[PDB]
Amino acid sequence: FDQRLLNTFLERLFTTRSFDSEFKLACKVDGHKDIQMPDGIRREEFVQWVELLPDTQTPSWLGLPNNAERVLLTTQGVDMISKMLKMQ
Amino acid sequence: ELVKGILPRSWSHYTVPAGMTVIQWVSDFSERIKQLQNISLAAASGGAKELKNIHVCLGGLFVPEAYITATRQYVAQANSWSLEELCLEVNVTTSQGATLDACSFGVTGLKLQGATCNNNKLSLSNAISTALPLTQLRWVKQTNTEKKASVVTLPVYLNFTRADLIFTVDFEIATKEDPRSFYERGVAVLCT
Repeated sequence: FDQRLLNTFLERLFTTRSFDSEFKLACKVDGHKDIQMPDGIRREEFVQWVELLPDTQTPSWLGLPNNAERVLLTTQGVDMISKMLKMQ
Repeated sequence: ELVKGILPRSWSHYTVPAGMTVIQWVSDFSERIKQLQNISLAAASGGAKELKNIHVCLGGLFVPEAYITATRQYVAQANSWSLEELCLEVNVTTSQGATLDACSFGVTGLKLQGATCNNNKLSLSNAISTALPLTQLRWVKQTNTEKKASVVTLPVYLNFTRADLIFTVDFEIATKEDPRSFYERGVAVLCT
């Protein structure tokens, strides 16, 4: 099933459609908007596009459900509480 | 070990998630033994016929994958067919509204992850887990018709670690959901 998931990403991304002006790298990241295939043809334009990526990254960027990080984030926040209390 | 709440190595026989306390294991072990008592109770009182008609918890079985092979072999013997000629059909229904036919076996404790099952049809969900009331496994002769372009093959693991693969299940997706989205969201079934 990991092989099937890897094949799904490869067939979704490596296609002639990737050279289209409306290609979607990710779909419905927050229910409404989607990540757009940059229209540039030079490396500099692609690098700029990465720099303008919003900091609001969610697991839906990866095709995962948005709640997959909820348990991980809560545990990390409690750990950050613990680390402070360990150095007081 | 017990004083440090460490599961003794002499007790760990069946497959267990690495992170399990002796307390959790004792509760899990008690549930497994209770189920084994009922299985032996039916076997002694009734014989093999009761063993076929009793619902089983795949989590409580020490080797759940062997039960699937046993049910596969049982149907093959009753119909004089080969194992490789039998494909597994899954029907999810309420325990009260369930009827077990010759090839049907009842399984309880199966939990769907990231999806809900409604009228034997899968839909993407924002809930972490969904408890399947009663899963019926049917072994029928293979028709080598491939898939209906709306069927996903969900892995069934033993526990949340997804380390041991028990078997696979074919489900029909609902509406116009993309089967690829099911693969990307990690939708699977857990035995416990």
